[PDB]
Amino acid sequence: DIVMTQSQKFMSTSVGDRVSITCKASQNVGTDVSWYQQKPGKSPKPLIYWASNRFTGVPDRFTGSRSGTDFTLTISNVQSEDLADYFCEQYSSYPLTFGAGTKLELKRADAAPTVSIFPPSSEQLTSGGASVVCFLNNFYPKDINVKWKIDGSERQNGVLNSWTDQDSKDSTYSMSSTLTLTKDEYERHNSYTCEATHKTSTSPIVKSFNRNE
Amino acid sequence: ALVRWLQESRRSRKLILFIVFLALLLDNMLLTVVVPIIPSLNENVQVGLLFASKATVQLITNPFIGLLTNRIGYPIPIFAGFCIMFVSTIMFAFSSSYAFLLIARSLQGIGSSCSSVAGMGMLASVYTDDEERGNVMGIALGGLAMGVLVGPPFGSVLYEFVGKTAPFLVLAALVLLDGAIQLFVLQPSRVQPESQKGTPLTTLLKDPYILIAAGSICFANMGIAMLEPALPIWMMETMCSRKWQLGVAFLPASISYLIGTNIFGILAHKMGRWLCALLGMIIVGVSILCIPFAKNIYGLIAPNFGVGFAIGMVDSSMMPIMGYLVDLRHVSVYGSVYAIADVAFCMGYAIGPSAGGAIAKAIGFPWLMTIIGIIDILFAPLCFFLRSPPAK
Amino acid sequence: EVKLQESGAELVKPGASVKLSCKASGYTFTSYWIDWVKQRPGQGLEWIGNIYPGNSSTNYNEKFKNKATLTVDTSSSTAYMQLSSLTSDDSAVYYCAREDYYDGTYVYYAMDFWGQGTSVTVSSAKTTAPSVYPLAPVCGDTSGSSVTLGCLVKGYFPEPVTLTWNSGSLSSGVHTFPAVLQSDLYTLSSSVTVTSSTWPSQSITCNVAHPASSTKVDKKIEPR
Ligand SMILES: NCCc1ccc(O)c(O)c1
Repeated sequence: DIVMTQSQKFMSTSVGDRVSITCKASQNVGTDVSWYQQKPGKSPKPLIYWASNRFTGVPDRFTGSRSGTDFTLTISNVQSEDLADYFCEQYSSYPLTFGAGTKLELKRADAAPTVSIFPPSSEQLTSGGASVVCFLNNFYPKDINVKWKIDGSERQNGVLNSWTDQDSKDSTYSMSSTLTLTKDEYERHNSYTCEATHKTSTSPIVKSFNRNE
Repeated sequence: ALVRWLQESRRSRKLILFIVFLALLLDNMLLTVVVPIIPSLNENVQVGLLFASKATVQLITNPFIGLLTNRIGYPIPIFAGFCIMFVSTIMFAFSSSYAFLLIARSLQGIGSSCSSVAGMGMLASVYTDDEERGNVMGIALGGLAMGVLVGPPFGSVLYEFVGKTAPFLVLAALVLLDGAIQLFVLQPSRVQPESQKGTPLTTLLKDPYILIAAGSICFANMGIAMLEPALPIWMMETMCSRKWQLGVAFLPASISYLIGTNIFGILAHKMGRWLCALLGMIIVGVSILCIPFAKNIYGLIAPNFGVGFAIGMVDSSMMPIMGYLVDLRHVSVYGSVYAIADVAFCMGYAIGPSAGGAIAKAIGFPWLMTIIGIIDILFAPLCFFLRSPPAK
Repeated sequence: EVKLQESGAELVKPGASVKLSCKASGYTFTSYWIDWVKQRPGQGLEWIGNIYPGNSSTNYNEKFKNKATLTVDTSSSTAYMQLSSLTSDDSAVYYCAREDYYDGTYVYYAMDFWGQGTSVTVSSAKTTAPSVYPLAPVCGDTSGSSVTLGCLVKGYFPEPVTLTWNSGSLSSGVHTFPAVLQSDLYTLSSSVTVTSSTWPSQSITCNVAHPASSTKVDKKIEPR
């Protein structure tokens, strides 16, 4: 099969700049490549057909080019409605293969995450379950790391992580990490800690509490 | 192939190239089969008019088809050229007078103009990449060589082994098959005017960089057009060669064209189309100059090879450059820019036999060859201006 | 207007077949090819197959020969794809698209119209009512800059759950995180950030409503 390698999964741009997305073929697909754009809450729509021709209704900002087995989609003047997913297909030889999409995101100043820790509620304890929650809010660099500690234990089981997409108003991210333990296990230990490692600060941000509180 | 492959596949753009190649091949086969059968006011006037009718009518009808493609689209003219070619083949099969032969030649000219202009414009429109456009245009141009190489033996074999009308009937059947293939790729029933109006033909004819390529093609093809009929007369007069030697002497000039048009469509983009055309013109000039220095049949093998090879080089280099120039400096509409190329091809075939015969009778074959070679060599430096034309 | 409509979502037990529909309107159905494609979350698109409603001739990816079967009902202009012996790997979004010809020809150039996907989930769980827990700040920690709150939703299998704060009164600093499936049960959490003086004086309530199993629980977050 012909593998269409699309290099970068996420790309950060600014309104008014120029962006280029690359898609590399594997077995010399000759101008049999199409580009599609999928908006966050819609189905995909074609942009470029035959690797160089612009679909009807597409603005003049989008253009396509080919140099050997490399195909490039260029947006000269990025606007607020150009933030979406873009992917390439080849139909030179069956089966059809699609490149992994590329998502456009805004850029902004780096922001240190705000860290909050919440012990299990009384209602959950009365039901025999314990859950400790850690919220990491309002940080721009998407890459963040979280780590749980119980008297210096470095636990990896029961950790459930959820990530938010980029904020529309602020262009910042958030994450939630939940540690689920049985009531008997929760009652045995004393100190709990959630620490976040981020690009902004080399020293991780720690939020800890004690069961005796 | 198998019906399974036909019914389960995405129709690629290669089917359009196949249609163009097949149409051009059949056109040239029909053009070449008739020539041995033509002898069957003044007879000198009649024969010359019958020989020049097809080229003259095609030359006259090229610009009208060029404008028609913009007004309504390519597929309808392609299908019309098909129908006219089939009717011309039938008329050739079932005629014995002279006026009917003249009408058949004129109809073949109209159909050839439609097919060539519409097909080349369609290929340029669907292949906007320079490298791929050059490749597909070289492949399509190989059809002329294939037709002019296959026509004579086909007609000669079918003439005496079956009957007089057998080659024309078989060619009409092949035409019907070609149309059956065409009907599965196009929709010749709807009018699809182009989105943008192309530049006027008068504006294009005032562009120096288009005139240079058109003159390159015209001056290159005129040499072969004037050499093809004149060579057998000189060979019979001087070498006292037999009947088959007349036929086989010009075989390398067609085989080498077939090779060159296919191979150089790729190499032209890599080596520079202007340089390819310049070298092709120089080689045509040198080979045509060297042609009248041969005393035997063996002396005509290498110069004919060079002539065909370099003519193929020139054609395959200067065919996509028309579309490139109209994209670079004008509106990207290819209907009316390839009419100029077709007129450049047809001028030499229109005025080849008559002018060649007149000059050969006036001063002689060697002087005619020297004139052609000098003209080509002198025109060759003009291709330097196509290396970097100013943009829009 | 050309329109390909698909079912919103499908729930299927493991080791069971599912039939996805794609209804076409606004054009002659039997004249254009229909393409079925698969998108697994966090991964690229995968082509499943082609079908031509006129001749009913199919093209299959060799990876999907056994899994997928494409059929067409031309009386109602519908395209069906059947998936057999489903496993947890088949949880994805399935897209139905139409191929368009270049003007005046029959050559393919793009898939101009796509239908909205169908979210197929392969889980053996049954409908369960969610459990909501109020998350109050740690004892003490009376920071004057701001205070953050939250409510935890745990144990509901059907995906759609709507969470609101004071019936939509608070929407400025509210963060709601996507639900994630673990042990065949979903988990949801949300946080709201308010001023330090607001929370002790003004009540904050987390509102959770489960459509599949009718349940509306209002929990008041209170100081520990
Ligand atoms: N442009 C076609 C030039 C050409 C090439 C070979 C031939 O045999 C011939 O008669 C003419």
